[PDB]
Amino acid sequence: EIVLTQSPGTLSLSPGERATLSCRASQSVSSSYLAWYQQKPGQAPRLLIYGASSRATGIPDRFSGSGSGTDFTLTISRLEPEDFAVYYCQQYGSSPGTFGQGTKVEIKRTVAAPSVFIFPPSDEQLKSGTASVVCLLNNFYPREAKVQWKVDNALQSGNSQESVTEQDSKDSTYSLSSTLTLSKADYEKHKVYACEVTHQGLSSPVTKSFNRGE
Amino acid sequence: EVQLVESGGGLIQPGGSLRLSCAASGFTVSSNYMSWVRQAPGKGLEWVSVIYSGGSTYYADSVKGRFTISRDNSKNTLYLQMNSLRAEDTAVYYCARDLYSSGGTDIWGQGTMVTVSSASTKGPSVFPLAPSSKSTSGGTAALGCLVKDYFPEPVTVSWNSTSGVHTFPAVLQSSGLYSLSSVVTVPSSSLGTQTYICNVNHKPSNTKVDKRVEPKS
Repeated sequence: EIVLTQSPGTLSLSPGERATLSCRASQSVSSSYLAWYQQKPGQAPRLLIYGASSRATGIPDRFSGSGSGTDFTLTISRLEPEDFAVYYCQQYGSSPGTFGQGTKVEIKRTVAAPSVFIFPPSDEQLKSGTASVVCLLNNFYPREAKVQWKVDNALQSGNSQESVTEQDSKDSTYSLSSTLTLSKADYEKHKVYACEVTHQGLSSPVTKSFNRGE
Repeated sequence: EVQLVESGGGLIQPGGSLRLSCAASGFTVSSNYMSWVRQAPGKGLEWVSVIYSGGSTYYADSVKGRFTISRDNSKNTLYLQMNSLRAEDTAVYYCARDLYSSGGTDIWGQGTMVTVSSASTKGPSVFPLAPSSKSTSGGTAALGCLVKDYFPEPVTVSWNSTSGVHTFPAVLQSSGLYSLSSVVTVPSSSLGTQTYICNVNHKPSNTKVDKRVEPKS
């Protein structure tokens, strides 16, 4: 089968920049029968280009394709913040058609520190025997952030899980949720619950905390 | 408009069978190359099956002999009938119209998640993430719903039946059940006045839960 190798695997660039995505074939692709697709999180792929260089109807002019033989290129001439996605190439010049493994385009922006919020467990949940404490880091960039939980000043380990949103389509920021899960009994035995956040946009780490009962 | 509207999906036990379908508008299934494509969580796109106008069918090696692609011309519908399902078949499945015998796909169905697991469906427990001073930032405040302990994916979350909303990717817990938070940023001046209700729909369990989220001191 024709193997399509996309490069780079990840590409991070700011709005207004030119983005160049490569797709190299292990053997020549006949008749420039190569397509490009954009896939946003949670959505079906969208055809951008077919025939290596033909823009599909309705696709913005910033998207263009070129190539023949074993090397094909998708260009985004001036990136827009809504252009974060995984981009796939596909050859249909030889059977079976095959897809590349995708290039993930991430949109760079200037540094933005998180706003930090904390939510104690609900009374409704505690009646069930478990306590979930949630720390929210809102609207920050870059994506890397360290979140540490402390219960009565004791660093926690193995009892938290994190999730991060997709980038905002307008301002390119992320948000992150960290959930500390404890037994009701353990929760009621301690007083101070704290989320400590380290992030490049902050001049120093920030701690957000509450005392159980409030 | 030219489109494919997909139906089917959900949880199926290993060894079981499951059928997906898609209704076409703006072209005829009988006269096109049509295919099914799948995408395992976090992975790339893989063709599953293709059918030609003249009726020939082709299959990926992984599904040959246990999946069938077919069509109903007079209903303008495409089908995928799957058998002997295994956990490695868990994926989002898309129907597609192909411009060429080997790809070039302009029309895609919206996708449906097929989860192959011996675990039972479980409906989410929905708990409020109540707004307080600890979730307030001057003129805005955050509130949410914790959507905990459900299986399989997906769950849908809406607010008041829209802006400022962040619904986080679900995390798989050690229990094998999924958990998710949905938060919205609202005017801090409305916390006492506006009713905020999260609507959680978990179709596999036919669970629909509205939870009112009220402030705490």
